[PDB]
Amino acid sequence: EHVNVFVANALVGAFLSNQAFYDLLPLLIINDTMIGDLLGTGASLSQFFQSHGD
Amino acid sequence: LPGPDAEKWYSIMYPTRMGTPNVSKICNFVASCVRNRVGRFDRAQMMNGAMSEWVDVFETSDALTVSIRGRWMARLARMNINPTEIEWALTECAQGYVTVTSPYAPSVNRLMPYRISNAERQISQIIRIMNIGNNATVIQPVLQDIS
Amino acid sequence: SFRVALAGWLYNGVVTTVIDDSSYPKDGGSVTSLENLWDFFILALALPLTTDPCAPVKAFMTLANMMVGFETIPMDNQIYTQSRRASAFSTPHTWPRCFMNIQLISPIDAPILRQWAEIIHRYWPNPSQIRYGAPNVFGSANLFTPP
Amino acid sequence: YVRLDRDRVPTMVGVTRQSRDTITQPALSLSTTNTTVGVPLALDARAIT
Amino acid sequence: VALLSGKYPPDLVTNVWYADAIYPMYADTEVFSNLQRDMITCEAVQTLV
Amino acid sequence: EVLLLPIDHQPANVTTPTLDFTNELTNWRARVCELMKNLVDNQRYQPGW
Amino acid sequence: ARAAFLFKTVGFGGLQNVPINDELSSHLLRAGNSPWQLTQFLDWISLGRGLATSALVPTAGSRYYQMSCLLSGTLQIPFRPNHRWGDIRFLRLVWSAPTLDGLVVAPPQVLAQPALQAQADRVYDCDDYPFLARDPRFKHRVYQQLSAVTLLNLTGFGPISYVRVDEDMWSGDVNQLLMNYFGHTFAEIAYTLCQASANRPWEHDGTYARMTQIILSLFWLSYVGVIHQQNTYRTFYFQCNRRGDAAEVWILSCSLNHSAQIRPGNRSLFVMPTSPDWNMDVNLILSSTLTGCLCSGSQLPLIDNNSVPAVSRNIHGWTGRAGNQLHGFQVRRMVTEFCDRLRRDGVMTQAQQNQIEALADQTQQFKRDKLEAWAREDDQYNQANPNSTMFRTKPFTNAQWGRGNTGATSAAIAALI
Amino acid sequence: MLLEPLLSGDPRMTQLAIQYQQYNGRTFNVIPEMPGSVIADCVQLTAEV
Repeated sequence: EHVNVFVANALVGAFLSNQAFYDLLPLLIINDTMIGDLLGTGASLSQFFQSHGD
Repeated sequence: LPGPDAEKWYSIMYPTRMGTPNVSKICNFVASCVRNRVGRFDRAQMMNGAMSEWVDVFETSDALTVSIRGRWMARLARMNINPTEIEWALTECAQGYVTVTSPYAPSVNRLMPYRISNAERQISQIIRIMNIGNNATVIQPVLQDIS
Repeated sequence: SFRVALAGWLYNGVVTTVIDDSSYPKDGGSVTSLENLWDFFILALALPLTTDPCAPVKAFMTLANMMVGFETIPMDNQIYTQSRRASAFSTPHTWPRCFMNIQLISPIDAPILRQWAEIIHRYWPNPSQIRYGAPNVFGSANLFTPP
Repeated sequence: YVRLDRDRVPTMVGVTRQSRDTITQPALSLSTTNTTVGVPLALDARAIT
Repeated sequence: VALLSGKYPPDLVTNVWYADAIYPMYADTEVFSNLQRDMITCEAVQTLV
Repeated sequence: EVLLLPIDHQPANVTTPTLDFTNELTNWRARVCELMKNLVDNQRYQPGW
Repeated sequence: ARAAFLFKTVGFGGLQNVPINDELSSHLLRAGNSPWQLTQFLDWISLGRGLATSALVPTAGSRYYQMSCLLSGTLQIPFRPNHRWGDIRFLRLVWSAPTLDGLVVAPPQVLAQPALQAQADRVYDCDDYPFLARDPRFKHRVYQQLSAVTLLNLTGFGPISYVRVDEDMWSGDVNQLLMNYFGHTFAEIAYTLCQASANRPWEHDGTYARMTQIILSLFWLSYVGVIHQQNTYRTFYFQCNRRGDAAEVWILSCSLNHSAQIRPGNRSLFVMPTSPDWNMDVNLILSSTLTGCLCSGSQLPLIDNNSVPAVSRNIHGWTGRAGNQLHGFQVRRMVTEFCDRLRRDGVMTQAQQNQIEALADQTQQFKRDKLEAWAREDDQYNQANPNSTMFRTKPFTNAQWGRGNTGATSAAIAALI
Repeated sequence: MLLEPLLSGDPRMTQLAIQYQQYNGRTFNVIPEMPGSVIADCVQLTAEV
């Protein structure tokens, strides 16, 4: 299966700094678009990524 | 026309209405005018049982001041915005926390002049800044307010 | 309210019944407040009896509102948010895209709302008709429907 | 009454006085100035439930 | 002292709190009025020159 | 539409806050303290207290 | 989604310089000092609620032209290969700043030296000038106008307009917004759209961008008589109580009586009046102006080189090798096409038609006598003042007055449905 | 009542009809087939005389 690099990176990156990381797993595998997938979500920190519409 | 003592106007208003029994300098003029250009000329009736949105009509007046008022209305007509535009605008500013509403149906034409060009806003924002620069006691109360 | 609600079914062409804005959750509500959850209940359970053609959409959005900060649905408009009060979706042009196409709601990003959506589509009442009167002797003043 | 069939939702009811073979001043019936299809009547969710 | 002793209400819920706090502020159309002023301020200037 | 800020703004993703130290200014407090603490445990300053 | 920003300056009517002089410019800049006259134009024109006229500007179509010349001139300064902006004048005028925010009288030391020798029919690319390429917004706001200009300068005829029909455009937000315009005139609407456009330039398939496109179709589809109170487009249609009159006034209105069934798909074409009497038809003009605002963010279909003059062919963003053709028409004749059509649907009587046609005749008669007369006045001036030659109105020829394709395009439009 | 409602604006009419529209723009027009009228005819008969 294809993994979402963005998420992968934040995962490791959150875990290595003791930040909540479990809510990221369900996004580890890409659904349809590596970007589109995250554009919605209200998960994890805005420290890793936030959305501005498109 | 409104107001009492109005019967007078109906004769200064429409010259083509007078009778022409004389050979008087006046009658001669009147007599030579086209009959059909008097009174209401055309209108925009949108709601059955409401006022006409506007009407064009023949009657005494002067081309000059008519033109002046014409461009005046023209300028305001450009500043007009409608409920929906306002709904959107306000909604956008509040970032979602507040929600307002506009109706969806045939209106009766409303003149609400408020939209101006960015240019116009900058120009006044400069004037604004101008008369304050260096004088603290002018800007402080502004901050306290926001405070 | 109960009885009138029924009487309304008869003159659905000149009068449209709806739930008083006051019956919705104060300030939008939140799935974290016990009181609000009850508001939701009471609401959802009663909407179906109103002639308001937008009941469904409102029944949906209400929960979507309370869900802010827990689940998220996608908005088609860059203006309206997921917090647009429910009682505001009064006309058809406001039905959100993700409401007509459930497929757009992520079971990951908004698991509950997704069900609420399916439940509405799959279980909201289905209209029907019944014969009435004696059309051969009394005739019938029906206009948009068969006699 | 149409449930979720959006396109078919009614939104306006009007009356006409002139015949189909004429072009007159459009004078929409007041009936059409309602946001809804008809005059809004508000009911109490509590009671009904 | 501010940076050292900030505190949020017990059961705070941003999405609600703000919905109440801001509403009244957005019932003050003073904003729109101001636009009309700016509009003139500029007419005045050019009229001068 | 741009509004500049002399601080880093990271929008919150929740509506039910909880104490959080993962802030720009929280570290600042931390560092400042850690510095002081070091000034005190400084081998050539600590003997005077 | 437009990516190439080019425009075309106007050409000399067989003159040795751009058809505009100091006396005329001073008149344009009378109350405003900027060359981007959209706003200032919309004021003079006065909601096209009566024939507008002046001493130096006899018709709306005149001011539209003149406005074009002024830009065609001044703009050749900053668009020189070196891109210098305030080192030379153009008839005593020089730019206020690199950001082309206005023109002012030249400093003495600049008045002393010679002026710029402008050329005709030039095509430029905005992105070649730094200050335009670096501030996109600025570009888009201004392009809106350069386009309206180009749309007037492509051919020796009137202002081009873009008519499109596509049920897919009708979305939620669109429907919501449109309904507000019920009762306003074509002008009254255009006026606002223009302003709203200048403040926040439209997107490719934006809410405004679409509605404005829809309005245009609604206007035209009605101007020709394909739609009316008894055969509407989703209940909408423009109404005109005095078709034919010198100053027409169209009103957007509603009707539930019937809503013509529309064919799915996307269809569009270009129209343009060919008869000189356009210089006196506010709607026909504003219509272009709007399709003008459209161009800032959207890339319209290309125009077939064979429909335009040599000089204006293969213009990267406008004219192409295998594009759509321009459909021209005589104003007067269309009036009949309008009537004939309605009468065939059975909504207008023969008597009514006669009554209209009659007026429509009297109108043309007037508009022509005047245009020709002012035209003469111009030459009379040019012979006496060879150093300040000009034209108060875009040049036209006796031929322009004929029918030609009027009927052909009358049906072309009717085919959009 | 009787005709009152028709006298609220340009009663110079031809024929009554009522309709409603759907969100998708389609509309339904109902135009009742008016039959004869003794009163109407009689007026005309006597008028002919």
